[PDB]
Amino acid sequence: MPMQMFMQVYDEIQMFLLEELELKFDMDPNRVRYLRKMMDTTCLGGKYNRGLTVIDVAESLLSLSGARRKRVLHDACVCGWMIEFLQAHYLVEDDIMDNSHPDVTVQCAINDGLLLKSWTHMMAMHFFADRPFLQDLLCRFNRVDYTTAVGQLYDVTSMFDSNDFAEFTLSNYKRIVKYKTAYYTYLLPLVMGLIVSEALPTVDMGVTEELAMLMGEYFQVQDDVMDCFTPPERLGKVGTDIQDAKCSWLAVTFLAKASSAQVAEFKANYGSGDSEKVATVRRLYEEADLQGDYVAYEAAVAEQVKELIEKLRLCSPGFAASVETLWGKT
Amino acid sequence: MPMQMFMQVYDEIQMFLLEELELKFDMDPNRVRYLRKMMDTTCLGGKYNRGLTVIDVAESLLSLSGARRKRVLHDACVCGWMIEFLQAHYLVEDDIMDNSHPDVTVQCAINDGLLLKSWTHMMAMHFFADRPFLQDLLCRFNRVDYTTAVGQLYDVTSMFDSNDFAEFTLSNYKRIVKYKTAYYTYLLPLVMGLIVSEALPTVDMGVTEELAMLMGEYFQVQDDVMDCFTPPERLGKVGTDIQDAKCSWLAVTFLAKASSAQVAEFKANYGSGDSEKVATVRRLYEEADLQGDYVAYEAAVAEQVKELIEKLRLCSPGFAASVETLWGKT
Ligand code: NA
Ligand code: NA
Repeated sequence: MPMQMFMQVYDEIQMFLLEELELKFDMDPNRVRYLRKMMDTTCLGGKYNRGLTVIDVAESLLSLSGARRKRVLHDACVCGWMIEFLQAHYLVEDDIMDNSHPDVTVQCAINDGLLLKSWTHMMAMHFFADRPFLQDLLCRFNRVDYTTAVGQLYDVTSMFDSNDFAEFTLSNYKRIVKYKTAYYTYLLPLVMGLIVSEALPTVDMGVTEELAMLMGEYFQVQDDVMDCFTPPERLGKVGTDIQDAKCSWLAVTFLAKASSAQVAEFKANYGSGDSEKVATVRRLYEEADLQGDYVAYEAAVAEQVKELIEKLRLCSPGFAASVETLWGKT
Repeated sequence: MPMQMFMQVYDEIQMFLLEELELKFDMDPNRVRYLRKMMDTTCLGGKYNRGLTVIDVAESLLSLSGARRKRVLHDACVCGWMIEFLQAHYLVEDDIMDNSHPDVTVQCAINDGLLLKSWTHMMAMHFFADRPFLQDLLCRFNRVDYTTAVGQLYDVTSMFDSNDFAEFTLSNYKRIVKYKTAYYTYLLPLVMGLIVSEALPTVDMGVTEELAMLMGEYFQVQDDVMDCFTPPERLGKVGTDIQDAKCSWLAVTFLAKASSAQVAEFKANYGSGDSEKVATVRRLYEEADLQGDYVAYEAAVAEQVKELIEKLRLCSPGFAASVETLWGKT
């Protein structure tokens, strides 16, 4: 029922957006169909974990506070699609960076990026035009989107000096994860589920914010290890962090426990496309027992997670229910 | 006094934004300075016509409706910087399209584009946190930004079929100008000057919208002709519309009055980098007396402009004052 509902509201949002273009923005049918396909292609086909989390939070809060039900849930669905569309926007932006007379496909990818983000505003202004929370929703949403762009800057410049391994530390790794991933993937759906459920000021936000960061950290450490050690046809992509000299959990953990000569061997081989240099890096990570340390690190985070939901439940018990479901996904 | 005031508020907005990053988003000094320079580089150095227009409207409405003065004017200044930053955002987006291992400059240009847009939200949420109009301001602003991205799509795809000269018509040329340029360059500063001056529901918006479109059309026709006929060191750039096969005023006007063989000669030579093909196009435009028709066309638009402000003044006389100043710039 959650997914079947989420997908129906998608059709509803899509038809409003495309009818709006045709009726209020003078769009020809050829371009409407082109945008219907681009929307389908960029917004559909993931797991919808961010979007469904809004619904899950919402349903858990109408069970522990008729017509308010179906409206809060519909609101929840539109909120989840705002996050999915924002996610679509970020993935188009990432594609432009690596994909490369006016190049009309790059022009259209830029244009797609702008439209996907504006669509989050358009669907909110329409479907929440009459809700008292529209303005708070907008600001919290805009602020989390800013946070993400700030975290993208931290990430993309982690190996340089904005006009290098000094920023390859664990606290900075956590800064990158917090801003680039945790705020919009974990905190934002939780917060939107509370906004549409009217229950915003009823929760310890500090513990909530703390839990979102920790879950994103757990998720990203596993992600970093799989990028390096899960082979492509099992990972789903070609893992590229070593070539791209990412500030990954493996890299910052290796630097803390490597010998001087090893660090020199790591520094000489990192950030290179050459297959033996990447293999040398994997060899070093292996010999440092990083996949051993991976298990322990996640365990400790899980304990902080498995224990931090309980504070949250002392004053907001239904919230804590969905936060555990979100955590079970991670 | 307007510009001296506009520039002071810039310093005020910049320091809030950069202190916010340092204090609330964990930013290191090296990156703060990097972003201070990027902001300076992208937002400063134009003519500030959009931004000052907000001030001009505001001052004209406190003269025909002490403490409300200096606050409405400050609000006006922040509104003008929102539009200048949005303009900065669009120019970075355009640069990415033509400017072209992870390419860190293209990554940073994408990132710059996102930050410039988020900054318009951040400065509004801060400086207007307590104004009753924040939510209306946001929505009208978001909607005009959507309009612009819709007009960019119209523009970039005017010579193809989104998955060709049929869309080279005058009504479609006006659609492109309306969405891509007029709404954010002419209508948006007028509307924001009214919002901060509380005078929104006091004006005939239809005549206002009609005037903004017409002024943008006037401005863009002149722009199109200069792109083709003003030599570079006098224009400021290398005019490129013929190579880029733009749906320009010259092109759609030439197609209406060319002979069959000429249209074939135009169609064979348009959208090419080769210098003689571009010269052949300029030769055709010349022999069709397009710079003759240019003068008459602008004259007729000017008459529609020079006459449409008067309707507006019958019910909103102070508004009409600034609209004439904006028109005098064009
Ligand atoms: Na998701
Ligand atoms: Na301007």
